Amino acid sequence: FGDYPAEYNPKVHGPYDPARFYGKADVPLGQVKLGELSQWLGRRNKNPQAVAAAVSRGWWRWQHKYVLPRKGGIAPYIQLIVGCSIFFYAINYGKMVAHRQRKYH
Amino acid sequence: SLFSVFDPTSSFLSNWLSMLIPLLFMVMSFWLIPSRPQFLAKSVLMGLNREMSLLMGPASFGANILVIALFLFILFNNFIGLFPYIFTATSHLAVTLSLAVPLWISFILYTWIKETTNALAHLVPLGTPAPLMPFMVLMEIISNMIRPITLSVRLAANMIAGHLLLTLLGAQGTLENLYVTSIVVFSQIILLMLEFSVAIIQSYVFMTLMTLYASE
Amino acid sequence: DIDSAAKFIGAGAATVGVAGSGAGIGSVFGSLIIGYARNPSLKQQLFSYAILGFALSEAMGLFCLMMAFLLLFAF
Amino acid sequence: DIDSAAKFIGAGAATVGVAGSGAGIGSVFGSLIIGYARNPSLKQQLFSYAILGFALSEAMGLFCLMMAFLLLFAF
Amino acid sequence: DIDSAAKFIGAGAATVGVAGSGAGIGSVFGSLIIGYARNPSLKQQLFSYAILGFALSEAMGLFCLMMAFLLLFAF
Amino acid sequence: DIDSAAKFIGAGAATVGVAGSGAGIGSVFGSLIIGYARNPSLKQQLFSYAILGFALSEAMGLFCLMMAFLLLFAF
Amino acid sequence: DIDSAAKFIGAGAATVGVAGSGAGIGSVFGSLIIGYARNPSLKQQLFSYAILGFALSEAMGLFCLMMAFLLLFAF
Amino acid sequence: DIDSAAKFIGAGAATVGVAGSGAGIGSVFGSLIIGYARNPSLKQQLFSYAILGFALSEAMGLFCLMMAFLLLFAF
Amino acid sequence: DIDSAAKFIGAGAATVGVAGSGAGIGSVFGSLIIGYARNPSLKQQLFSYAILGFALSEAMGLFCLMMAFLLLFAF
Amino acid sequence: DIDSAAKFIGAGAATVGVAGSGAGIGSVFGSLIIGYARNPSLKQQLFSYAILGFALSEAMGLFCLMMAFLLLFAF
Amino acid sequence: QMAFTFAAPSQVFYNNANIRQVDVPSFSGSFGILPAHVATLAVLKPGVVTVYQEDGSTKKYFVSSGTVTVNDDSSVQVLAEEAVPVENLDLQAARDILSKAQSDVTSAGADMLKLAEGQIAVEVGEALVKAAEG
Amino acid sequence: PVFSKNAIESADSIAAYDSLDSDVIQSYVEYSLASLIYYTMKENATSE
Amino acid sequence: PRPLRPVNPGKVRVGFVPEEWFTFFYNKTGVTGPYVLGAGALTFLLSKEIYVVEHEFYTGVAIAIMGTYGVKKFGKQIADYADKGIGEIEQSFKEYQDSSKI
Amino acid sequence: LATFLKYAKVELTPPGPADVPKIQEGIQNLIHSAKTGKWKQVSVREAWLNTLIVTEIAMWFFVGECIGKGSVIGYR
Amino acid sequence: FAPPVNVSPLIRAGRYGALVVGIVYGSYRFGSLQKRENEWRVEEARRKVIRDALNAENKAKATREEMLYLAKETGV
Repeated sequence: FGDYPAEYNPKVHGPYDPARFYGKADVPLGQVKLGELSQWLGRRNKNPQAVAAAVSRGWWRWQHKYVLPRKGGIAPYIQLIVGCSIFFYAINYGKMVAHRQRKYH
Repeated sequence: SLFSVFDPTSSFLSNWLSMLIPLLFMVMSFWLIPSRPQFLAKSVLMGLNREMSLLMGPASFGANILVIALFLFILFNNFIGLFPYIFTATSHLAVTLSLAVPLWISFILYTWIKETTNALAHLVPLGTPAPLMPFMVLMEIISNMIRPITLSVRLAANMIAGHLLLTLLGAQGTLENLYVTSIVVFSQIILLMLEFSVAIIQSYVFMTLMTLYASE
Repeated sequence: DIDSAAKFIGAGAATVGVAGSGAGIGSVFGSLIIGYARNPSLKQQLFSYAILGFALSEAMGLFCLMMAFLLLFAF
Repeated sequence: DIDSAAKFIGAGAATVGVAGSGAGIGSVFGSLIIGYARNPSLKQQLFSYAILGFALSEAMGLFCLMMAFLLLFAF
Repeated sequence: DIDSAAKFIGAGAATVGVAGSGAGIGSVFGSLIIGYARNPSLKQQLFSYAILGFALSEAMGLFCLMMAFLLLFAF
Repeated sequence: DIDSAAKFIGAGAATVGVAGSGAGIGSVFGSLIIGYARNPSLKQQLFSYAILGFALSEAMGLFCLMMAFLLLFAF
Repeated sequence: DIDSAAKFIGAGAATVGVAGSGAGIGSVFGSLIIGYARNPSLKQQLFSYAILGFALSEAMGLFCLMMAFLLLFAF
Repeated sequence: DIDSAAKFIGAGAATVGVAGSGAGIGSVFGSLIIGYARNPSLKQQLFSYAILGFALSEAMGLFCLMMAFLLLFAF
Repeated sequence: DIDSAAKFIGAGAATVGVAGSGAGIGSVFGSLIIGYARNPSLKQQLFSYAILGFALSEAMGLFCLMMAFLLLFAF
Repeated sequence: DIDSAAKFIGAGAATVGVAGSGAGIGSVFGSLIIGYARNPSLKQQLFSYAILGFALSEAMGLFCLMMAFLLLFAF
Repeated sequence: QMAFTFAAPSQVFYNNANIRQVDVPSFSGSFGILPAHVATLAVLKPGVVTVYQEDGSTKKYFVSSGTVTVNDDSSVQVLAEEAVPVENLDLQAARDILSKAQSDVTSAGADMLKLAEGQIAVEVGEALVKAAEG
Repeated sequence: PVFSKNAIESADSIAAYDSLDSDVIQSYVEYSLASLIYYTMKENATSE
Repeated sequence: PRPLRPVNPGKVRVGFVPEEWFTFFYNKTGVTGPYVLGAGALTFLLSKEIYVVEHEFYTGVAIAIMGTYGVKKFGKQIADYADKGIGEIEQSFKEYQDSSKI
Repeated sequence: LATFLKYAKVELTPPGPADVPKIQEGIQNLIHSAKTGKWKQVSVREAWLNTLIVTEIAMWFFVGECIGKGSVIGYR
Repeated sequence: FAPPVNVSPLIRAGRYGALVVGIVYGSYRFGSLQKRENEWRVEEARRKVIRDALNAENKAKATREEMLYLAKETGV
């Protein structure tokens, strides 16, 4: 279902930037000092709607970095092809391992 | 194991995720002036929409987008499926049958319900003799009946043969002998250019045939 | 095992039927060459029917290729 | 058990008839390219003749394909 | 046992001959498309020849499919 | 016991040579259509060759069907 | 009697070669119709070439028929 | 024995399907000669469409050779 | 005994292959008729091209016949 | 020596693919005749395209002959 | 909706008239012309031109020889030397012309010029008889 | 302007004109020259 | 703040790998740090046969060669065609604004 | 590619013989970071990287195992 | 690119230490598994001989029975 998230305020946040998280300013996982990493993990909710929101925000960050600029290249499409081929190899891990060339390795 | 490309029973996360691939490769529009891939995708879609509007007619308002979405679905599964470890959904006869049968039913049943006597006059191709008229009726019935089989087979069997011919060349590509490897890679470059062209041609064939069946 | 041996011979004999599709595709694209060289103002539109001429003939030959799997992985 | 085996051989040899339907379809639509190159305003009736002619030729191929499900099951 | 099996083989090998009838029908109707594109005022007389071609082309198929069933049962 | 099997398979294989006769008949009547569209004044001469062509497009074909009886009952 | 058995089967396969003669004669006399329709002022000279095409095309099929006799009453 | 032996017959009978590739390639490049002689100024675009027809004919013939190699080795 | 039978069968199946040579010879000589009709001032160069085309097609047909005789006698 | 016997039948069945090379060569040089008749001021490029078409069609015929020898002696 | 110009030294028949279809008897075979037909040129033969006017009326004109020019803008310019209506023809004079033409062919002997004249007059006589009967 | 057979066969637009052999173009320029000379003769006679 | 549209996308080394991955290691492992990490990773996958060289590895190689040749041959033409279209659209919008003012 | 060879000479060379007392003072500092702290005060970006670096050392170990065993694909 | 950076001496020492350990571990494991592969080949040679003899006898008898059954079907 399509609607802006409830934290979005068009009279405060300006135009809608879907890659931006409009909620309360939580510490990003990059700069967490790892002594509070369990507290950071417990602070973020594990709801499937929040997970799909974080996936969509990340996918829009990638769109904003590699596709949405005007003179974008074919680097995003090669990234998708390689990312899909690696993921589909990890899915078929057994189907490729069961046809190895060497025994011991 | 040769046919191991066509084994969707892969892991707990199965190979049916090959149908969510077109959601990744569809252009998302944010800015008012489009980017290069959005403009290129829209230009190709507008070109095919203009080509199909000639065959559609004015009484087919829904056929502008219903065949374009089918073209992009078939094209993305045929094109991004040829990359190595990616599962090809349209290789299986189930997906192509799932695309061809419902729209063919939506043509045949709606034509019979809407215009019955016009369809019965349309069975005779305007000039054939009356002794050959029941034969032409049987020919028209059979030719309409094997319409969705000849779409699903022409897509699935072509994709299966197109990837089995690559797998046969890959299995003979030994790594110890560099000469055989270079021959295999060069022949697979020729074969993969042929397979990419066949993939786009077969998606355009399906769009053209669905447009012709929608209009007629 | 006469059944599997005659299934191989049956699939091999049925695979001849794609030769007609190959000849039909060649005649379609040959007459596309002629039609484009005679009236190059309709280069797209002739090509569209030429693509249509690639479709239905191939739908006959690959039908024989369907039996080339049917006698093996279905029967 | 030679009976079922020879049914498989007969079905495989019966599937060769779809090639000629594929070649006839190729000749029809290739000639549609040539005919449309000289009189595009007639194309609708020209298209109708193709939809007549292909509907006969493919039907002959389907008759052989019908023998692939008539010499295989009913006989 | 072997006679009925070889009757199935001979009937399958006889059913190839409808391919030539399918190709002849395609050539007749293709050239009807070509001929009508030159003189559309002859759209009956050309069509009479096209029907005459079909009335002989499928007759060859009506020999071969007959030579299936006559070989399958009568002979 | 296998001579009957040989006659059945040989007649079934010999009944493919009329496919080429069917394709020749289709080509003759197709080109009769085109040659009448181009030059309709000499119609009674075009038919005067086309039927002759049709006879020579079938005299060979019936010879193959002649073998489909000579292998079957005469030898 | 497997030797005479495959003599019959090999002869039946060798009689498929008459099909190519049938299609070749049909294409020769088809093009004779068109070539007479375009330039009917040299018709008998065109007719002589048609005989020469017949004098080759049937001959090729007759050679396949000859091989049937070589598989029946010579080897 | 029997299953291993009949794979040779299946592969050899599937080899016939590249005849349609040979005929389609010949028809495409022959009509490219006709298209070039008609309109030599478009020889860069005529050759591009003839390569497509050659590729699709090659695709059908290689599919038949794929099935031949499949029956010969992959089983 | 079985080996001589299979040599008979392979020789028949190889002698099938002169059919396409007969069709190519028919296309060459018919197209010579058409080309001489559209341009009777070049009847010597076209006949040379017809001789070259017929020689190459009959070379392919004699290659099939050579393979037939090799499988019948040499191996 | 049943497996060797089936190799000989498979080779005889695999040698029919040269028929498609024979028909493609006939189409190429027949259309070379028509093309040189229409436009005799470009015969070097016409002969270049005829050589390319003859080489590709003969390559498909030799591919069929290569498969007819690969399953005969090598495998 | 095809601009069909049909003129002659004697008369002018149509001048940019909109015509549905014209059946031209040419030296490359009798072919029909529709809107946007093809950009070909043609050389007329003794024969009958059939003109399909926009109201559906069909008219016929015997043409001896001329030039046919179908252009890219669907414009046709048939320009015969002596184009007449087919209704203004004499069948008896046509048969006399054909008989005299065959007499000149027989009496030509080794005269190749008079042989060509007799052949041409034979063609005109045949076309005139077929147009008058038609 | 009056053009010969070779000046017409070598033109850029003549490749767009169908069904053109040497005999058709030769016959066409012969009659087109005759028609143009007739049209100029009529206009010259009226002007004189 | 208002989102901005940069002219050029993010920097990419070796066709598809992001440049931020390579500059992440510059505090510790220099410039050949990431490259030898990828080299050791590929060698370890091919060593313990976690990545099995199957019939699809040569398909991936042939795709990589074809993709590099096609992109290097047609990337300038396709980018020029796309930027021509975007310029035409932006020109039409600017012409609309000027015409409305006039 | 010459600059890559230059960087390989600068960076892929064995350490200096005189820094052995220094690195032990570093190694015992890691022991001082293995008992007291200096790791629960590590940003996950930095921690990510420190792990990443180490994986590189282990991959150099497997490269050396490939060198010792000869061929790359398995133990032949 | 950027100016080159000298790696940390601990990183270089651990990396080349892991390289040396990898070389000696690869040599030791290859020498260990070579004897195991030789012993496996020694027992597999006898297993291959026994399997080949039994399978060839079974294949020959099954081929004889199959040819007799097919001759019965064909009547020759």
